Order: sequence, then structure tokens, then C-alpha cells
Amino acid sequence: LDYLEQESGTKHAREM
Amino acid sequence: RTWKPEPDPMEEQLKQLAIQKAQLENQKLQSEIALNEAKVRAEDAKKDMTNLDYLEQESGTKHAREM
Repeated sequence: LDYLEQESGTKHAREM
Repeated sequence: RTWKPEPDPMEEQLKQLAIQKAQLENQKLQSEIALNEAKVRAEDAKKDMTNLDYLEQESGTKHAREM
């Protein structure tokens, strides 16, 4: 899950 | 002639417990193989995460997201 979120930019999107 | 060798309760049981022990040992080995496979999968996931972190750092994606 952490790899998919990092690859898809979901973490970056949620950071903003 | 009419002599039936009496069975020994103890010596009887012990054998049943030894059979149970053998079965339990086989199940223990199976569980150990399962655990080793699970650890292999976990290490593969960690390797994938490390590869992702290396690619992001090399390509500057981390720097881009930092801004």
C-alpha cells in the first residue's frame, strides 16, 4: 500500500 | 495354551503419544515453511519499496514534491 501510494503520488496529493 | 499376553497400559499409551509427536513435528515443519514463505514475501515488498525510493531520489521526484 505504501509503495502504491508513493508511486501514484497519493501521498503528495494528500500532503496538499 | 490358553495364555493371552496382557497388554501394558503405559507401554500402549507411550506409542500413541509418539505417533502424536510425529504428526505434531510434521505440522511444525509445515508451519516453518509457511513462515519462511511469508518472510520471503515481506522481504520482496521491502525490496520493491527500496527500489521505489531509489528511483524517486534519482529522478528528483522527491525534490519536486518537496516544492
